[PDB]
Amino acid sequence: LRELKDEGYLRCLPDGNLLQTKIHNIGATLVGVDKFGNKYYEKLGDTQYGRHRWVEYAEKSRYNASQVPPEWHGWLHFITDHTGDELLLLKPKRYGVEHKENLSGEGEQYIYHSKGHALNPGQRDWTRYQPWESK
Amino acid sequence: MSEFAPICIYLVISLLVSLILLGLPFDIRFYLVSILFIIFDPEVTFSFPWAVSLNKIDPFGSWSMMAFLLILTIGSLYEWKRGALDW
Amino acid sequence: VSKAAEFVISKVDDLMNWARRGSIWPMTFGLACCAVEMMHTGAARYDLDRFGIIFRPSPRQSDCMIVAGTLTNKMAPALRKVYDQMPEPRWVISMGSCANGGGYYHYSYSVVRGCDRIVPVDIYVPGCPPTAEALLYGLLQLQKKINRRKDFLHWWTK
Amino acid sequence: TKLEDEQREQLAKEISKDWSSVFERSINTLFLTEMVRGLMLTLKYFFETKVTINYPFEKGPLSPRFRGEHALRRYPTGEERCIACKLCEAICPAQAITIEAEEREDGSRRTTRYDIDMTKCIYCGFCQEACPVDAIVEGPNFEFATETHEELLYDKEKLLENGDRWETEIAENLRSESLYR
Amino acid sequence: NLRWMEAVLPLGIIAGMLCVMGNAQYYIHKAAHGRPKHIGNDLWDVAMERRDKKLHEQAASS
Amino acid sequence: YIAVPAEILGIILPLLLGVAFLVLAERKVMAFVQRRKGPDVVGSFGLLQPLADGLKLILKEPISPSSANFSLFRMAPVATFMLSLVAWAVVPFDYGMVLSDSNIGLLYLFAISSLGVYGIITAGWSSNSKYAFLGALRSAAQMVSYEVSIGLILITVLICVGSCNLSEIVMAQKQIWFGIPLFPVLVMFFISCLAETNRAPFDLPEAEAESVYSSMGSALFFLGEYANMILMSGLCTSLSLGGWLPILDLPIFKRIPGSIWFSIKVILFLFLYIWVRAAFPRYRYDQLMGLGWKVFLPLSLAWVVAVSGVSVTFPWLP
Amino acid sequence: NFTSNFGPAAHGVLRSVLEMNGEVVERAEPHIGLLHRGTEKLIEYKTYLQALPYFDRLDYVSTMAQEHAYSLAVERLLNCEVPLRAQYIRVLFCEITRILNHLLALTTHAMDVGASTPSLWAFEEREKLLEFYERVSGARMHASFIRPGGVAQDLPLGLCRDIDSFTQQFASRIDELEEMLTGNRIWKQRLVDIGTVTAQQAKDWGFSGVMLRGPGVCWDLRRAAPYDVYDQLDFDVPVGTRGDCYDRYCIRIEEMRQSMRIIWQCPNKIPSGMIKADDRKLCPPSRCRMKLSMESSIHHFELYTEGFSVPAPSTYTAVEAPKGEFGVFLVSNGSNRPYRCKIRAPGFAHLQGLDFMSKHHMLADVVTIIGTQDIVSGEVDR
Ligand code: SF4
Ligand code: SF4
Ligand code: SF4
Repeated sequence: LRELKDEGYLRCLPDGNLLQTKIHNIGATLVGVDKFGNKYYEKLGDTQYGRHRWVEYAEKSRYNASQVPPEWHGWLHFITDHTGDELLLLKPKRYGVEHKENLSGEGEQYIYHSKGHALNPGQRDWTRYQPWESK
Repeated sequence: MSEFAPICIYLVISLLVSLILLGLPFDIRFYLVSILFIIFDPEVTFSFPWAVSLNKIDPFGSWSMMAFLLILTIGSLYEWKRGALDW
Repeated sequence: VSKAAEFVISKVDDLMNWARRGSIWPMTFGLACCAVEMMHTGAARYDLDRFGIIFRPSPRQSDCMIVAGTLTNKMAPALRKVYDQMPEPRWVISMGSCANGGGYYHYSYSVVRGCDRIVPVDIYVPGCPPTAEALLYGLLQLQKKINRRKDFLHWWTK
Repeated sequence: TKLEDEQREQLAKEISKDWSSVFERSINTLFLTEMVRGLMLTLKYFFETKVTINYPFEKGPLSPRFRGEHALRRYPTGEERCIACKLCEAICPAQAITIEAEEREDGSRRTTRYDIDMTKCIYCGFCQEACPVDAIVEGPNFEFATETHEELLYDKEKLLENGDRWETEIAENLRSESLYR
Repeated sequence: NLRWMEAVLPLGIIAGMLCVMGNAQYYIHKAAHGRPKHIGNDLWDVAMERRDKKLHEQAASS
Repeated sequence: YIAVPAEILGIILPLLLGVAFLVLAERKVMAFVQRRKGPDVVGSFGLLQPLADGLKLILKEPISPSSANFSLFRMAPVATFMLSLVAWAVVPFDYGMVLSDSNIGLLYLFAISSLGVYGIITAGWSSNSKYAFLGALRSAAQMVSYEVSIGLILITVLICVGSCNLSEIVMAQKQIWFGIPLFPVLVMFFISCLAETNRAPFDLPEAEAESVYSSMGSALFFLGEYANMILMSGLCTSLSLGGWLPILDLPIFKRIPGSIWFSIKVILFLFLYIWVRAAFPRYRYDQLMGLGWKVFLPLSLAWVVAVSGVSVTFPWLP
Repeated sequence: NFTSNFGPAAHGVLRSVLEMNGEVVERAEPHIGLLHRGTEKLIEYKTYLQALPYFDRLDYVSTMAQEHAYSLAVERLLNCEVPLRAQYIRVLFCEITRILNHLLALTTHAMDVGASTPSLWAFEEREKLLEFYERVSGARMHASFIRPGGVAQDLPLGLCRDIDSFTQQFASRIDELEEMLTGNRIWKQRLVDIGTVTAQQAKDWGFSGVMLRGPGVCWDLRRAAPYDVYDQLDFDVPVGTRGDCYDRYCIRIEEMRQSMRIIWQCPNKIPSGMIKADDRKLCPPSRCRMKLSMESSIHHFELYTEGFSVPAPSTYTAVEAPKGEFGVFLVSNGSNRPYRCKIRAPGFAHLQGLDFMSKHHMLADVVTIIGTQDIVSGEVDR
């Protein structure tokens, strides 16, 4: 009881949204679970058109959008009703970068910079010539 | 009496709580409307005693009060046709 | 550090930040079409009041300023005078693509190349116009910024 | 204004034909029936369900023909697609692209610098139409709301290359638009 | 289907408060004099209260 | 000796809790009317929204005004606050569950309304700019006109029942609710209560002030306005709908504490306030004062005459 | 006479200055430069296919009638016919745009006057229509979808079914809104006889659209100069009897209903065929041809580098936008850049209107007049 109540249930009391999603869940079914741990549900039926596919982020305190991987992002925004597991069966090989949410606030190094910005360890130089540079 | 003592203690306590809440973060139209109010407000003042005692006065009371109302109503009619309450 | 007192300080900062993030009050600056989309954000679909957000018109009691649209050399002084008249804790959200970085008319006279030059923008947003989802996500990013705002600790160490 | 006096008379001489009409209109304007009708409609909508999409958990509907955070795809072999035609830069209506190329060592031509200062890049779409190899594309991602202008000045192709983190999703869209585009 | 109850609920709190508000003073007075308040005390009842209190104290002392 | 301050505290604090949750429920129910949810993030159901707004307005960096900076600017909001609360003094929540049985309660309520008018006018003029002063004059005129209408309505309900203290009135209603026979009188009294606090269709003074200043000062002012709102609702249900009396008089209703009935009636009237707010456009100022001085004064006076007449011909008058 | 200022809902950025007398607006005058960009200068230092988004940006409520007008101007100057399916879908979306603009203007007017629930219901409907946009092509607003010679991409499948569903539910929604406002004594007494305009001074001050059609004179470009398929699309064209706010409002609702009639007449006649051209010298070739044939690549390259060249003459082209006669004046010469493209948005006429027709009223009536004029400073200033 108290285990899951602390895991992903009692946070709703001061979080609000989680309560609405728990209600949508008691109405819901299950359609997917993604490596970031998060659960995608679909309460298809007489509900509505805008709200019958949604996601519980499985990060109860600091849940933020863009945590969804691309495949489930598609399936969630209704662009294509192909499930995340199918698009991940596709999943281009020979390259690729794992997902990473839009940090943009957790220090510049988790954040990033151009090739001329002083905080970037690169710090290129733009001259389009060379000096004479005697020994 | 002995009820306006609770009233005034309420007054001072409300003063205290309001000060506490305060300290935590640390033309002719208007004139004629006012005159018409000063004239119709004693109307309510006089209607108050007339209201409570319409059982120890027979239709004589009702008729005297209606005559008063009629005089002030002709006053209101003269007010209206002059358009002073037009805005 | 009196580890107990540091824990009490952390909790006080948590409470303060939670209040300031859950009662945020913006202030619209509806220059151009983004205002429309901003209204769509404040509309029924992606409701804003649900996040405790009320478009207070008078700039003497607002918290954020949402520059939604396109600045103009004629309009910069008015925007700066409005920004100055706000209380201390302030934030600025640059909606649209010309309120931040000039955008399209960037290459034209009589346009300020981005409201960053006049007020110190806090979080911008991308868009042309930003989808109401994008604006709401911007405001949630502002919540995530104001959430790492340990302030009482700074005063206890200053 | 003499006619208005004449018009106001006929307009009163017309609706006040019989006694039933005047009585009906009078208690109509005196018992606020239109007020009551409006109130009842409002109360119905109150009892009815809502829309309130509840954003951070169930986002809104989109379409594969969407425009958003740009990306540079690459072939299945890992080989880059862009070939430095300069067509995207030429058709840019906002001139929000800078591109500078050079012959590589192995022989093929590629881009030494490619950047799109995202702000100045209004999201119009012409990019994904000028490209003869589908190099640049607009993936359906609109959540990128950084807190410093420099980010929205997407870097010299590097972050643009990282658009390949959507390479699956984007791919889907392209398939569904190969038919009619 | 009880979506409307989300709106009355805040309003409902008011009800509580008001009730509580009233009850508070009531019970306070009930402990400050030994019996609930009396609405409309004419002079007769005040004289009777004084006389009853004095008589009962005389009986208790004796 | 010490019981009285305890009662006063128990009257004051719950009123502030209730008025905070009043503005919260206001936003919520107007939202539900407009096909949307209200504040639903901070609390479990948005319940922690007013607390959060209060904490924000507390931690907000204050700004002291520059206009008669003492004893005339930092006093008038406190004046209107004190007036609203001291009105809240004499209201019956149950049999004997009052604070003071002031035997002339009605005159008391009427006087306190007029003193609230004083509060708003001095708070308006205490500022520097003059457009706020014109707005203050406008609001004063509106308030006082609809006060004279409220006065005549009070005279009607008083004619129907001899005494003045409110408990006697609610007994008179314990026979049969005065809202039933004098339904148009109730409608007029409710419209006058709407115009008295400038809430639903009569807002052009405030709308113009918003079209053309201390944080805690504005908070105190809005608090006074909404508290006066709850007060008007309360006396409306205390002298035109029964006042802690069960309906249909069946001994299953008599298990409800009575105090619950009063809360249910006042919450219903609050909901009606908020409902009629979000359904109608606003009057102008001209038409506002015109209706005040042309439509409600004559109707109220005629109603006084008519009820006195009907209740003086038959032996129905106590 | 006081000298009051007015710098305010979010009904645009505008600076009214008012010589006042008591509660009478003896003389109102707007300052308008407060949102300027140099759209004409930019267009010139720009092109045709590159300058289409500018027209998309002008009058940012009705976001497609502008591109429709610019495309008509270029075609007229260029002699480039357009296929029937292109014409039909183009009219379909022009009418959807008219409905969009009418919802926004009407219910923002209702908010200025004081109502709010009509605003929110209309904004839900606007969400539906913007979803139609972003499904067909591009973002919600600012869909650069009407190029010279037809459209950019064909429309998807099922869009017509969704159009029909929206048509039915939207007839019902207009009925609800009209029941909510038309007849409410507050609204009637707040709107009627506020801002009368005799047809003489209407034609003098050069009004257009609903404004010109408010008081009497019955003249809209769809019936007078029927640029596009509009003939086969018979409709009604309502006309007001006494030009004022209430009659302009009723005109707006009847225009909504007529636009619904048109939006249904199209998906019953839409002639499934080609779109946008038959010459890969004014319209670029599609992807399969561009990547398989040879001359298709040459033409795509030249057409996305230098665009098409239009000949020497200069023209004027007008379109019945939701506001009024949106005009475009092209002075193109030879080369591919439009020499001196001049805009004629109805904002100028409507603001000078405000000036003269806002006399002897009160400030609430000034707000009402702005509402009924349905101004967009974007297009009034550009
Ligand atoms: S794309 Fe930018 S400049 Fe254009 S209307 Fe939008 S916010 Fe304004
Ligand atoms: S058109 Fe395509 S490959 Fe060619 S230069 Fe541009 S993105 Fe690069
Ligand atoms: S999307 Fe348009 S504005 Fe952005 S660079 Fe590409 S072609 Fe230009």
